[PDB]
Amino acid sequence: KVFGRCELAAAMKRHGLDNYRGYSLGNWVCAAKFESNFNTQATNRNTDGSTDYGILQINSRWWCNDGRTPGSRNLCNIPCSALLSSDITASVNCAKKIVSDGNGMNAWVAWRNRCKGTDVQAWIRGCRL
Ligand SMILES: [Cl-]
Ligand SMILES: [Cl-]
Repeated sequence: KVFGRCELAAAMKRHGLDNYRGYSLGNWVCAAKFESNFNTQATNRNTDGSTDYGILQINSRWWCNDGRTPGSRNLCNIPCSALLSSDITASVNCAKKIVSDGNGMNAWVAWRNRCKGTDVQAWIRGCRL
């Protein structure tokens, strides 16, 4: 599923990501835009052999099992395919674990390089939330 910007903002806020661990909603929408272009089916191989999955490009080295990543912890206890569903619950629940583990949203490379320090609240402007 390719989400609309405001459609994704509303789903993220329903799951409680708005100001989760201090990160306002626009941070999460900005991160999803540049990680996946709002596409739940997005998959991208990483240089280290792992793969990133779903709307928030969650990585198979630590967080989900895809059966082909060597160092694979599966800390969210899910198959990586679960992160590709039209329902974003699994991705949100796993992202909450990731963002609570020390470096916050810096775990998302696209967030650090393209959202951090910018006007992230632009990503929810015009949305009825
Ligand atoms: Cl929209
Ligand atoms: Cl992509």
